Amino acid sequence: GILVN
Amino acid sequence: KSMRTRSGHTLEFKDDEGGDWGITLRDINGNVIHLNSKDKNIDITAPETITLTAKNVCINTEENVQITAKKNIDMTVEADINSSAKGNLLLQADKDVLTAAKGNVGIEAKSDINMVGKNIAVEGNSKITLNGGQTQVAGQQTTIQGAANKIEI
Amino acid sequence: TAKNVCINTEENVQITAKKNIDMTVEADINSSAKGNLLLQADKDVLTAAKGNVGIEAKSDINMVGKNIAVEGNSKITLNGGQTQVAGQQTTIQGAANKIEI
Amino acid sequence: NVGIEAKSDINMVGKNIAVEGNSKITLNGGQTQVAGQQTTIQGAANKIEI
Amino acid sequence: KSMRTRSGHTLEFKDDEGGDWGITLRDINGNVIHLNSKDKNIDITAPETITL
Amino acid sequence: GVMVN
Amino acid sequence: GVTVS
Repeated sequence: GILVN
Repeated sequence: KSMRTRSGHTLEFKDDEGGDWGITLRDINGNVIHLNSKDKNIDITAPETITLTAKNVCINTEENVQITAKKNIDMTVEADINSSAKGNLLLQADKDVLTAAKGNVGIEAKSDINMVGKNIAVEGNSKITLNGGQTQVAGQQTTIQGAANKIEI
Repeated sequence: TAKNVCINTEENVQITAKKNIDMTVEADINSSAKGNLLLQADKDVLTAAKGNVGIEAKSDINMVGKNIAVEGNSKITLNGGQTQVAGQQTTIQGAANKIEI
Repeated sequence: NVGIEAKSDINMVGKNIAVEGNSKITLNGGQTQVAGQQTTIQGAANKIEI
Repeated sequence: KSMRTRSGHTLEFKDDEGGDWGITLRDINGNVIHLNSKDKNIDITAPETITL
Repeated sequence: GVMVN
Repeated sequence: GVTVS
């Protein structure tokens, strides 16, 4: 759900 | 009953109470001051300019005050400008509404504050602070940036 | 009624009414002062423009209030430096996912 | 209430911008961006940084 | 052509078409109402206050 | 990078 | 103290 960095 | 000179200057009294009842002071070029008794009005007309120069100017009215122009309205002051109302205060324009201050800008409003627009841009230079009770941000694609890396939601 | 109207004074100008004050213009309205500029109302303050609304200040900007809400349609941008976000409950929600921090 | 409504854009430029909501602050609209150099989000005791 | 009073109250007409031309209503302290026929102006002046 | 609490 | 829901 997240793609941090 | 009248008094006239050879240039055309006039001071006239009209006694007909069934119409045209009042006092007139005028000249042929088009400057008029008319006191109307049938309607209880005062009219001042100048073809070019009307100037009111004094130390203080006071306008007192028990109803509306209307100012209308076909061009700009200017208000220049060497001190504060104050505007107070017991109802709403509308600032409406058809092109733009710009507010520039050489110091601070303070928007303090009890109860609610609302801002609606197509695009919102907030541009800081030193710090951007968002302090509140509960903070919530929405959006279909929210990105947190800064320095090297970033967080994508 | 004239072509131009000028009011020059060495001291204050006071306009008082028991009803509305209306200012209708075809070109522009300008208000310039060397000191403060206070816009006060005890019921409501409303602004509506068919264009961009600009706020400029060569100092800090403060917006004190309650239930501050911001609405957009295309983009919301927060640019600057040393950005900070505070609050007891801080939820960041996206499309079919969210984080509560 | 105070209403700032525009139909093209809204642009704010200042040295420091501070928002203090006594109860609630909400941000809505697609394509939200938060940027800068240091970004912090806090809470009871949580403190994350970028 | 004028009408004057022992304290200085004046109502005056000037017929000099090239030059000073108009109507004035004034007293000696500084209150003037002047209808300028040459320039098509109306000027109202008071040392202290004007009230509408 | 991302310094968590 | 962080969710990913």
